[PDB]
Amino acid sequence: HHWGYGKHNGPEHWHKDFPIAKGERQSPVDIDTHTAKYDPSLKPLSVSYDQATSLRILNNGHAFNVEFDDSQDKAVLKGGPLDGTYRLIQFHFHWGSLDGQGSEHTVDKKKYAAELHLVHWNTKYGDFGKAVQQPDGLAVLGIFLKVGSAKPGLQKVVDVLDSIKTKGKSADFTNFDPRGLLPESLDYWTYPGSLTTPPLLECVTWIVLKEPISVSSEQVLKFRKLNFNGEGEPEELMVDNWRPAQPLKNRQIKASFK
Ligand SMILES: CN1CCN(C(=O)c2ccc(S(N)(=O)=O)cc2)C[C@@H]1Cc1ccccc1
Ligand SMILES: [Zn+2]
Repeated sequence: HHWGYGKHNGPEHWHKDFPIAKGERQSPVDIDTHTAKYDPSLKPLSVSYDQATSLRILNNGHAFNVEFDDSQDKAVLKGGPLDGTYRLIQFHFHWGSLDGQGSEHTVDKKKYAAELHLVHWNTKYGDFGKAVQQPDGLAVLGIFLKVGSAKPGLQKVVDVLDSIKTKGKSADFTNFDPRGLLPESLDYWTYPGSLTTPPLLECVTWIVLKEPISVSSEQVLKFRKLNFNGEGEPEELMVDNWRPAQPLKNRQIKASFK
C-alpha cells in the first residue's frame, strides 16, 4: 500500500507515512502575483546547459525522469537566489487528465496543463542523497505548460514514451538538449519549499518561471498514455500525478521582475 495519486494512496494520505507533509515549508504553493514582492537584489538566473549529457529516460511509476550525467559540472544552474553551483540531475513533468489541471504550482489559483521540474543539487554537498538532507540542497526550476502550439524541443521526449509505457521501463536517451524546453524569458518567482512527492524533504529552493511554454494537445495526449502500473498489471493511466497547493505558512514569495 505504497504512496501514489489514487483515492486510497494520494496526497491527502501521504502524511501518515511522511509526517513532514504537514510541515512548515511544503511545496507546491499558490503564487499570489499581487503579494509576491519584487526583490531588486535577486540576480539573473544563469542556466548553463550547453554541455548537458542526457543518459536515459525512466518510467518510475509516478512520472518519467530524463536523467543526466551529474558526475561533473556539465549542466548547471547558478545565480538568481542561489549561492554556489547546482548540477542538473534529471527533469520530469506533472500533468493532468484534462488541459484545465496538471500543474503543481498555481498562479492566482490558475492551474496549467502540466509543469516541468528541472532538478539540480548543490555541489557543496557532494551527491544528491546528501543534498536532500540540507535546507539548501536542491534547486528546482519549474516551468508551466499550456496547450496551444507544439514545443518542437519536446517532441523527442514525446516520441520515446511508447518504449517506457509501464513502471520500471527505461530507454537510452542520449544527446537530448534541455535548452529546447525553456521559454524566452527567465523572469521568475522564488521561495523555499520541499520535494512535492514523498519523502517531501524540505530541501528545495524553488525557482518558478513566469512565462509558460506552449505544447500541443497531441504532445500532452501522449503523456496521458503512460501507465502508473507495471507491465502485465491492470492499466491505470498516468494522469493527475500532481500534488495540490500547500499552505504558504511563514514564507514570502519573491519576484525577480517588476
Ligand atoms: C530520489 N528519490 C526518487 C525520486 N525522487 C526525487 O529525487 C525527487 C526529486 C524532485 C522532486 S520535485 N517534484 O521536483 O519536487 C520530487 C522527488 C524522490 C526520492 C528522494 C529520496 C530522498 C531521500 C531518501 C529516499 C528518496
Ligand atoms: Zn516534480
